[PDB]
Amino acid sequence: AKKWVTVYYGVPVWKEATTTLFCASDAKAYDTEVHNVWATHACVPTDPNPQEIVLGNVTENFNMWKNNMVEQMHEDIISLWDQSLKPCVKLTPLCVTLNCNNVNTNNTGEMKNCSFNVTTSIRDKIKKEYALFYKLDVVPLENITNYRLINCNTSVITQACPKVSFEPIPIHYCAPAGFAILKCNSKTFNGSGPCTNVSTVQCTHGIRPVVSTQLLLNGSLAEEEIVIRSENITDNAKTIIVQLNEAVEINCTRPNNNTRKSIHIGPGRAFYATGDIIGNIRQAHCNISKARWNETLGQIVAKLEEQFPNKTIIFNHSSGGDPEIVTHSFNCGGEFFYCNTTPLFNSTWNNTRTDDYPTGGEQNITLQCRIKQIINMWQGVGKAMYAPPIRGQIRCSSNITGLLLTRDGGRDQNGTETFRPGGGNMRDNWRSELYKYKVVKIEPLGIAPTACKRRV
Amino acid sequence: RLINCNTSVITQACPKVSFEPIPIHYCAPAGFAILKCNSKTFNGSGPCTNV
Amino acid sequence: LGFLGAAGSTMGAASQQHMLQLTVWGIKQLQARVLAVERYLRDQQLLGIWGCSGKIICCTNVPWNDSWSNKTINEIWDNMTWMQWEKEIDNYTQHIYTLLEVSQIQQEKNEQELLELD
Amino acid sequence: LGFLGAAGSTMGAASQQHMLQLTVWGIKQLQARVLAVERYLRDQQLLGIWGCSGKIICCTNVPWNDSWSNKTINEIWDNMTWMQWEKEIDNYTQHIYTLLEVSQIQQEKNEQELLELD
Amino acid sequence: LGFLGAAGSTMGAASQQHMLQLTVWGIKQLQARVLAVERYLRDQQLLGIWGCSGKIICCTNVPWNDSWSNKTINEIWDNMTWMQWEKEIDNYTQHIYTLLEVSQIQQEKNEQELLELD
Ligand SMILES: *[C@@H]1O[C@H](CO)[C@@H](O[C@@H]2O[C@H](CO)[C@@H](O[C@@H]3O[C@H](CO)[C@@H](O)[C@H](O)[C@@H]3O)[C@H](O)[C@H]2NC(C)=O)[C@H](O)[C@H]1NC(C)=O
Ligand SMILES: *[C@@H]1O[C@H](CO)[C@@H](O[C@@H]2O[C@H](CO)[C@@H](O[C@@H]3O[C@H](CO)[C@@H](O)[C@H](O)[C@@H]3O)[C@H](O)[C@H]2NC(C)=O)[C@H](O)[C@H]1NC(C)=O
Ligand SMILES: *[C@@H]1O[C@H](CO)[C@@H](O[C@@H]2O[C@H](CO)[C@@H](O)[C@H](O)[C@H]2NC(C)=O)[C@H](O)[C@H]1NC(C)=O
Ligand SMILES: *[C@@H]1O[C@H](CO)[C@@H](O[C@@H]2O[C@H](CO)[C@@H](O)[C@H](O)[C@H]2NC(C)=O)[C@H](O)[C@H]1NC(C)=O
Ligand SMILES: *[C@@H]1O[C@H](CO)[C@@H](O[C@@H]2O[C@H](CO)[C@@H](O)[C@H](O)[C@H]2NC(C)=O)[C@H](O)[C@H]1NC(C)=O
Ligand SMILES: *[C@@H]1O[C@H](CO)[C@@H](O[C@@H]2O[C@H](CO)[C@@H](O)[C@H](O)[C@H]2NC(C)=O)[C@H](O)[C@H]1NC(C)=O
Ligand SMILES: *[C@@H]1O[C@H](CO)[C@@H](O[C@@H]2O[C@H](CO)[C@@H](O)[C@H](O)[C@H]2NC(C)=O)[C@H](O)[C@H]1NC(C)=O
Ligand SMILES: *[C@@H]1O[C@H](CO)[C@@H](O[C@@H]2O[C@H](CO)[C@@H](O)[C@H](O)[C@H]2NC(C)=O)[C@H](O)[C@H]1NC(C)=O
Ligand SMILES: *[C@@H]1O[C@H](CO)[C@@H](O)[C@H](O)[C@H]1NC(C)=O
Ligand SMILES: *[C@@H]1O[C@H](CO)[C@@H](O)[C@H](O)[C@H]1NC(C)=O
Ligand SMILES: *[C@@H]1O[C@H](CO)[C@@H](O)[C@H](O)[C@H]1NC(C)=O
Ligand SMILES: *[C@@H]1O[C@H](CO)[C@@H](O)[C@H](O)[C@H]1NC(C)=O
Ligand SMILES: *[C@@H]1O[C@H](CO)[C@@H](O)[C@H](O)[C@H]1NC(C)=O
Ligand SMILES: *[C@@H]1O[C@H](CO)[C@@H](O)[C@H](O)[C@H]1NC(C)=O
Ligand SMILES: *[C@@H]1O[C@H](CO)[C@@H](O)[C@H](O)[C@H]1NC(C)=O
Ligand SMILES: *[C@@H]1O[C@H](CO)[C@@H](O)[C@H](O)[C@H]1NC(C)=O
Ligand SMILES: *[C@@H]1O[C@H](CO)[C@@H](O)[C@H](O)[C@H]1NC(C)=O
Ligand SMILES: *[C@@H]1O[C@H](CO)[C@@H](O)[C@H](O)[C@H]1NC(C)=O
Ligand SMILES: *[C@@H]1O[C@H](CO)[C@@H](O)[C@H](O)[C@H]1NC(C)=O
Ligand SMILES: *[C@@H]1O[C@H](CO)[C@@H](O)[C@H](O)[C@H]1NC(C)=O
Ligand SMILES: *[C@@H]1O[C@H](CO)[C@@H](O)[C@H](O)[C@H]1NC(C)=O
Ligand SMILES: *[C@@H]1O[C@H](CO)[C@@H](O)[C@H](O)[C@H]1NC(C)=O
Ligand SMILES: *[C@@H]1O[C@H](CO)[C@@H](O)[C@H](O)[C@H]1NC(C)=O
Ligand SMILES: *[C@@H]1O[C@H](CO)[C@@H](O)[C@H](O)[C@H]1NC(C)=O
Ligand SMILES: *[C@@H]1O[C@H](CO)[C@@H](O)[C@H](O)[C@H]1NC(C)=O
Ligand SMILES: *[C@@H]1O[C@H](CO)[C@@H](O)[C@H](O)[C@H]1NC(C)=O
Repeated sequence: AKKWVTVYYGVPVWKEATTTLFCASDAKAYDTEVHNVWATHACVPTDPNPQEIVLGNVTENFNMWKNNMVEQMHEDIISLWDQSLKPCVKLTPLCVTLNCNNVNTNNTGEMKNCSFNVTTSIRDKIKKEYALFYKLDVVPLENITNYRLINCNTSVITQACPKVSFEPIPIHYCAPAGFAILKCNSKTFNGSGPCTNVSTVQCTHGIRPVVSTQLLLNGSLAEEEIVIRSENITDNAKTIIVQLNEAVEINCTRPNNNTRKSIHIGPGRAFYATGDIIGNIRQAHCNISKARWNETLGQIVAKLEEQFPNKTIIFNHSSGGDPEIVTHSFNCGGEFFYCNTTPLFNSTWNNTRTDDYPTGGEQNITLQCRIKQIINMWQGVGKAMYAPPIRGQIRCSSNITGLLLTRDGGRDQNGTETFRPGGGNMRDNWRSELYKYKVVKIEPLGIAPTACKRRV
Repeated sequence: RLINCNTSVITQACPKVSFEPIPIHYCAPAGFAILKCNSKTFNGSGPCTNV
Repeated sequence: LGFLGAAGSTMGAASQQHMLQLTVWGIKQLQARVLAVERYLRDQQLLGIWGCSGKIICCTNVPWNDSWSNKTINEIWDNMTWMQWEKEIDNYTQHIYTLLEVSQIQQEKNEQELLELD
Repeated sequence: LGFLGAAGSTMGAASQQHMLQLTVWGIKQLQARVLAVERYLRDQQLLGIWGCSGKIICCTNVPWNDSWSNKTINEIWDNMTWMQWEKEIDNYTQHIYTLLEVSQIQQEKNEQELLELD
Repeated sequence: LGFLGAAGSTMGAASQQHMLQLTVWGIKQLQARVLAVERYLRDQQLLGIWGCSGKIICCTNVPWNDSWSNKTINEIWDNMTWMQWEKEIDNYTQHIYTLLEVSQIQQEKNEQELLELD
C-alpha cells in the first residue's frame, strides 16, 4: 500500500552500442626501443589478472557478420600500414626503360639481369646500374628484350625500410569505461543465433593480424568438432568459413644465398636491390603432409554431406586470375610467397571415400611457391610497396587452422556440387576470430516503486 | 659542389623568422608540483634542508 | 567491473605515462578517455538534481501512478530480473524524471528556506 | 536551456557516434566538449567546499557586513533584477568567498568532530 | 596551492581563449587539461562511495584493527608528520578501502530503507 518512486544506482542493464576500441599489448615484448608496424609503443599494457564474470541465465543474441568490430579492425590495419612507408623512399626515378638478359638457370628464367641509366644524387651526371629481379615484377614494353617495371602506369611506389619488422604480434581490444564486451561460451555455435552461456570481459582474445588468403594460418581452434559457418548456406554467393579442431602443420622454405646491393639515388636515399646468388639456384617448395591432411579433408565432407544430402561433392581449383588472387599468398620473414594449391583441391568425394589419392605413392604433398617484390595488398589503386630483399635463407613453419570456400553456380549438371577456394575479401580473415564478441553499453540508473518516503 | 648535397635534404630558413632566445617557463599541471633547492652551496646528487 | 554479476538473478535476489602523440593508437585512447569522463558526469548530473547526490539507494516523495504499471510490489520484486522491468516502463521514463526534478526538490528546497527564517 | 527565462523579472518574482578525425570540424567539437566539462566542474568544486554540495538554495553562517551594501532585504528582493545586483557587489565578491570557505566549514567540521568523541 | 604548507609540521599541529591548434605546445596543454580533470574525478569518486561526498573530515563505522598498527592515538597525532605515517600503513591501505566500501555504506543504506517503511 502507498507505493513511492525510488532511485537506484548500479543496476545491471545493458543496451547495444557502437564505440571506439583501443589496443592493449603486453610487456613480454617492448624491451627494445624499436618501431615495427603494429605500433606497440602506444598500446597500453594489459593486466596480468584479466577478469571474466560468468553471467547467470542470460540468452543474448549474436551475429557473426553484422559485427562492427570487424569494420573497425579492417580500417585500423590499413591505416596503421600507412604510418610506416610515409617517411620512406619514393621510387619514381626507377620508372625507366630496362635492358636485360636471363640468368643461366631457366624456370628455377624466373630471374632477370637488368641494366638501366639513373640520374644520380648530383643532378648533372648519368650512371649505369645493374640489378637482378624477378619475373612477375616486369611488363614487356613492345631482337633485344626491352621491358620495364610492373606498376608505373597507375601507382606511386614506395620502398619499405629495413629495421622495420612485420612479425604479427597479438592485439587485444579494450572498451572504455561504461562499456563491456560480451562473449559466447557455447561449444558448437553457428553464426547468427541465440545463446545460453554468456560471459563479460573488458578485453578480447590475443588476435594476430596475419595477412593471408585461401587458408588461415596461425589461428584459433574449435573444440571436439570441426565447424562450418556461412551466412546463407543454400545461396552460392556467400563465402564459407571452415574452422578445424586439430591443426595441420606446414613447413615452407626458400633456399638461396642472395645478397643485396645499395644503389644511392637522390640525397640521403638508398635503393636496396638484389645482387648475386651464392651457390645453386633452386625452387621455393613448401611440403604439406599427406596422410594428415587426408583425414581433415575427409571429415570436412562428413559435415558437408548433411547440408546437401543427396549429391556427390568435388573440389576444384581456382579460375585464372591474378597470381595474388588465385593462389595461397602470405608473408614469411620479409618475403611474400605465392604458392598454388592445385595439388590440394583436386579430388572427388562420393561416399566419404575417394580414388584420387592412391596410397601407392609417397607422403609430403609439395607446392611450388614464387616470389614477388612489388605488392599491392588490399587493392589500393594508386599505392604499392617494394619489399627489400632479405639476405640468407628463409623458413616459416606455419600452423594451418581453417580455410575459406565458395561454391560454383546452380546449374544442374548431375548430383554434383563443386567447391572452390575463393573467399574474396580481407574481412573474412578477421570474422574468423571475432565471431563471439559483441559490444554493449551499461545503463546504471534505475527507477522502481517501493514503500519508502522521505522525511522533512 | 656544395658541402652536404649527397647526404642530406637542405632547407632554407625564412627571413622574418626570428632566432632570439626569449625565456621559457615550465609549468606543471594541477595535481602536481615542482620542488626547488634553496641551498647556497649545493653539488649534484645530494640531500637538502631548505626546500 | 563489479556490476553485472546478478544479471540473471531476480530483482530482489540482487539485494601509463606516455607523451601524447597523434598517431592511430593515440587518437583512440584520447577519445576513450573523453568518452569515459563524459559518461560518468551525465549520470552524476542527473543524480544531483534529485537530491540523491552521494547515495546508491534514494527514496523520494513522488507517488506511483498506476498508469505506469498496475502490478504488485512483491509481484515485481520476486520475478522480473531488471532487463525485463526496464523494457516494460521504457515509454514512461522521461516523464517520471520530470516529476523527480520538480515535485521532490523544487518543493523541498524553497519550503526548507521557509523553515529557516523561523 | 532552462535558465534565463526570468532574466528581466525582479529577484523575488523569480522565486553522435563518429570516429575522432583530426579535421577542421573535429578539433572544434573536441575543444567544445573539454570546455563544457571543465566549466561544469569548477562550479561544482566551488560549491563543494562551502557545504552546499547538492543543493540549489543553501544557507550559511556568515553575517552580512554593511560595508558590502547598506540596503534593505525587501528593497533588493523586490526591485533589482539579478544583473544589476551582480554589477553592484562585483568588487566585494572574492573576499566573501573566503569567508564562506573558512568561517562556515573549517569551524563546522572540526567542531563536529569534537562532538563525536562525546 | 594552499596545501603543503604544513609538510614538516606534526600531524596534530596541522589541525586563455585560443583556437586549438595541433602544434607542439597545443598537444601538451590539451594533455595537461585532461590529466587535471581525471585526477580530480578519481578522488571525488572514491569519496562518494564512502558517504564522505562533500566533507574534508569524515568519521566512519569501521573499528581499527591492531594488526594494522599497535600505536597509541596521542603517540601518532603528536610525533609522526603525515609522510611517515603514509609510509607506515602503505601495505594495508587497499584492504581498508574495502572495509570502508561495504561495512559503512552497504549496511547503512539498506538498513536506512528498513527504517523508512516504518
Ligand atoms: C644509357 O645512356 C647511354 C648514353 O650513351 C646509351 O648509350 C647509347 O648506346 C647506343 C648503343 O651503343 C649508341 O648507339 C650508337 O649508334 C651508332 C649509329 O648506329 C653506332 O655506330 C654506334 O656503334 C652505337 O651503336 C648510342 O649512341 C649511345 N648514346 C645515346 C645518347 O643513345 C644507353 O643505351 C642508355 N641505356 C639505356 C638502358 O637507356
Ligand atoms: C591429384 O594430386 C595428386 C598429388 O597428390 C596427383 O597424384 C600424383 O600422380 C603422379 C602420376 O600419376 C604420381 O607419380 C607416379 O607414382 C607411381 C607410383 O609411385 C610411379 O609408378 C609413377 O612412375 C609416378 O612416379 C604421384 O605419386 C602422385 N602423387 C602422390 C603424392 O602420390 C594427381 O595427378 C592429381 N590429380 C588427379 C586427377 O588425381
Ligand atoms: C649481370 O650482368 C652484368 C653485365 O655487366 C654482370 O656484371 C659484370 O659481370 C662480370 C663477370 O663477373 C664482371 O667481370 C664485371 O665487373 C661486372 N660488371 C660490369 C659493370 O661489367 C653481372 O655479373 C651479371 N649478373 C648475373 C647474376 O648474371
Ligand atoms: C543457427 O542456429 C540456430 C539454432 O540455435 C538457428 O535458429 C533457428 O533457425 C530456425 C530456421 O531459421 C528457426 O525456425 C528458429 O526459430 C531459430 N531459433 C531457434 C531457437 O531454433 C539459426 O537459424 C542458425 N543460423 C544459421 C545461419 O543457420
Ligand atoms: C619436400 O618434399 C620433397 C619430396 O617430394 C623432398 O624431396 C626433394 O624435393 C625437390 C623439390 O621438387 C626435388 O627436386 C628432389 O628431387 C626431392 N628429393 C627426393 C629425394 O625426393 C624435399 O627434400 C622436401 N623438403 C623439405 C624441406 O622437407
Ligand atoms: C574444374 O573446372 C573446370 C572449368 O573451370 C573444368 O574444366 C572443363 O572440363 C570440361 C570437361 O572435359 C571441358 O569440356 C571444358 O572445356 C573445361 N573447361 C571449361 C572452361 O569449362 C574441370 O573439368 C573442373 N574439374 C572437374 C574435376 O570437373
Ligand atoms: C599449379 O601447379 C601445377 C603443378 O602441377 C600446374 O599443373 C600443371 O602444370 C604444368 C606445367 O608444365 C602444365 O603443363 C599442366 O597442364 C598443369 N596441369 C596438370 C593437370 O598437370 C598448374 O598449371 C599450376 N597452376 C597455375 C595457375 O600456375
Ligand atoms: C654531494 O655532497 C654530499 C654531501 O652532503 C655527498 O653525499 C655524501 O657522500 C659521501 C661520499 O660519497 C657518502 O658517504 C655519504 O653517504 C653521502 N651522503 C651524506 C648524507 O653524507 C655527495 O656524494 C656529493 N655528490 C657529489 C657528486 O660529489
Ligand atoms: C538461473 O536459473 C536457475 C534455475 O532456474 C536458478 O536456480 C538460478 O538462481 C538462476 N540464476 C543464476 C545466477 O544462476
Ligand atoms: C601499361 O603501359 C603499357 C605502355 O606503357 C601498356 O602497353 C600496358 O597495356 C599498360 N597496362 C595497363 C594495365 O594499363
Ligand atoms: C559456461 O562456460 C564457462 C566457461 O568456462 C564454463 O565454466 C561453464 O561451465 C559453462 N556453463 C555451462 C552450463 O556449460
Ligand atoms: C537464402 O538463399 C536462398 C537461395 O537464393 C533464398 O531463396 C533465400 O531467400 C535466402 N534466405 C533465407 C533466409 O533462406
Ligand atoms: C652465404 O654466403 C656468405 C658470403 O659471405 C657465406 O659467408 C655464408 O656462409 C653462405 N651461407 C651458406 C649457407 O652457404
Ligand atoms: C535423396 O532424395 C530422395 C527423394 O528424391 C530420397 O528418397 C532420398 O532419401 C534422398 N537421399 C538421402 C540420403 O536422404
Ligand atoms: C558412388 O557410390 C555408389 C555406392 O554408394 C556406387 O554405386 C557408384 O558407382 C559411385 N559413383 C557414382 C558416380 O555414383
Ligand atoms: C586417404 O583416406 C582414405 C580413407 O581412410 C584411405 O583409404 C586412403 O588410403 C588415404 N590415402 C592415403 C594416401 O593414405
Ligand atoms: C613428411 O612426411 C613425414 C611422414 O613420414 C612426416 O613425418 C613429416 O613431418 C612430413 N613433412 C612435413 C614438412 O610435414
Ligand atoms: C659525399 O661526398 C663526400 C666527398 O666526396 C664524401 O666525404 C661523403 O662520404 C659522400 N657521401 C656519400 C653518402 O657518399
Ligand atoms: C631558505 O631559502 C629561503 C629563500 O628565500 C630563505 O628566505 C630562507 O632564509 C632559507 N632558510 C634557511 C634556514 O637558510
Ligand atoms: C492491470 O491490473 C488490473 C488489476 O490489477 C487488471 O484488472 C487489468 O486488467 C490490468 N491491465 C490493464 C491493461 O489495465
Ligand atoms: C511503448 O511504445 C511503443 C511505441 O509507441 C508501443 O508500441 C508499445 O505498445 C508501448 N508499450 C510497451 C509496453 O512497450
Ligand atoms: C517587464 O515590464 C512590464 C512592464 O514594462 C512588466 O509588466 C513585467 O512584469 C516585466 N517583466 C516581465 C518578465 O515581463
Ligand atoms: C547607506 O545607507 C545609509 C542608511 O541606510 C545611508 O545613511 C547612507 O547614505 C548610504 N550610503 C552610503 C554610501 O553609506
Ligand atoms: C568597484 O571598483 C571600481 C574600480 O576600482 C570602482 O571604480 C567602483 O567605484 C567600485 N564600486 C562600484 C559600486 O562599482
Ligand atoms: C606492538 O605493540 C605492543 C604493545 O603496544 C608491543 O608489545 C609489541 O611489541 C609491538 N610490536 C609488534 C610487532 O607487535
Ligand atoms: C610492507 O611490504 C613490504 C613488501 O612486502 C615488506 O618488505 C615490509 O616489511 C612491509 N611493512 C612495512 C612496515 O613496510
